[PDB]
Amino acid sequence: SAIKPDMKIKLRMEGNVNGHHFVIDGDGTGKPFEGKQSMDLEVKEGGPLPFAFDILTTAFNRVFAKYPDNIQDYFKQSFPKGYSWERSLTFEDGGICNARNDITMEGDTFYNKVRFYGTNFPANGPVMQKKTLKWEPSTEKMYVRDGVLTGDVETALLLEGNAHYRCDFRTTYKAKEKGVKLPGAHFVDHCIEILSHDKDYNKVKLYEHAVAHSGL
Repeated sequence: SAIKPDMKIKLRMEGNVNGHHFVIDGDGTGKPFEGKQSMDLEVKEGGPLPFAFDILTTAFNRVFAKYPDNIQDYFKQSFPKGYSWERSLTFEDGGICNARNDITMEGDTFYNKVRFYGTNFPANGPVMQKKTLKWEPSTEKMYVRDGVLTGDVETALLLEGNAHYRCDFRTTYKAKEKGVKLPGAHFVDHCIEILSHDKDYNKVKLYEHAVAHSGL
């Protein structure tokens, strides 16, 4: 295996939400074979972000997912050359985002070139008013669409006041190396959490646990 039990994570995200530009750095560690990662994120430009930090967090790597032997692990098989993903996030109030990550590996470190663009969030909505509390735990449905590994998530942000704000994800995943075999359909359970933050989320410690399974 190219991938060690303990790996480092380096990340830079650039993006723009509703016209607000930002650059955010990340440094972290994770356990690919346990499906666990954490990272410290720091907003470098555009802070204090005028929208809910939560919309960005799933853009901050399915190599950090515990795969059983009976499911093809496309992500671990993609290394050392790496892979890329592109994601559409569609929110119930018309907010729409497009995100990308190009993931490479240099030695013991995954590098992440992340881009995040959002638009059409209502000025009065929970994203632009910073009323989100967290993503709920989710299940991603992995399958092949038009010959491309695709993951769908139907999820929601919990808001203040016992309300949810629905979002549907579709992610396409592509290994750099020609010939990495597509997996059969399966599920990946996710739980992403902000473990700690400072006043305006200019510093955030983010955690994710993910486990692949067949629904049994």
